[PDB]
Amino acid sequence: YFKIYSKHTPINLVRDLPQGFSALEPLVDLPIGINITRFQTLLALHRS
Amino acid sequence: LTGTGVLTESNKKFLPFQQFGRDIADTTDAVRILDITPCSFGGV
Ligand SMILES: *[C@@H]1O[C@H](CO)[C@@H](O[C@@H]2O[C@H](CO)[C@@H](O)[C@H](O)[C@H]2NC(C)=O)[C@H](O)[C@H]1NC(C)=O
Repeated sequence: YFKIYSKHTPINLVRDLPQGFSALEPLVDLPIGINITRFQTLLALHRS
Repeated sequence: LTGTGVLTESNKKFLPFQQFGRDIADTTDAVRILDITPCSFGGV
């Protein structure tokens, strides 16, 4: 099972790591069952 | 999950991902929201 747990928060800093404590509710539990060793991050850029 | 007890309207608020709810002693208290309160018993 691949469990993804998610949370959203409004923060008012510029460049820091927010303080405090927040619970992380379960968003989804995909029943996939695959082997994962390496992962990437997907970014959206801008063009003009 | 089988048991014996009284079904009662629950004022507590659950979550969409939560189905069961256990209080202290790890015993069944609420089941999906309905509270489980065992019927009266005691000594004589
Ligand atoms: C997921 O795949 C990786 C391959 O990159 C597995 O890692 C190898 O596992 C074998 C055993 O089957 C070892 O002999 C190799 O030395 C491992 N290589 C590395 C780079 O770690 C990994 O075992 C797989 N995981 C699962 C759960 O199947």
